[PDB]
Amino acid sequence: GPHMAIHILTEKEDHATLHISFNDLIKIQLRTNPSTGYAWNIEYPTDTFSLSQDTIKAEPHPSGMVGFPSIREIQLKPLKVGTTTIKLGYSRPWEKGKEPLRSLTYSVVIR
Ligand SMILES: [Cl-]
Repeated sequence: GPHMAIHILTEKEDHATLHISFNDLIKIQLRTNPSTGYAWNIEYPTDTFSLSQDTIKAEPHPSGMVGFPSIREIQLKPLKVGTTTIKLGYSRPWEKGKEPLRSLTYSVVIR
């Protein structure tokens, strides 16, 4: 085993189950388009993970348009061992009566 591992999750890993170690990190890396008012919202057990870093960054290419899309990166560090579900929804904050355009679900076992 390593000192620690960083596990990268993207849209493509929807419904994945990840087994990680106590001292590992999860990095969720998603594309996003802030110019539209949409953003990813994350739901996770706050007793089990700490938000180590949350970033939105403008992406270089394809230019294309040079600045679109953007990248959302959410890093989570285990606080406790256990089994968790992380859910993300891509939606508009103040929009009423609508479901997220896209939803992601990950199962994470911290052993
Ligand atoms: Cl976002």
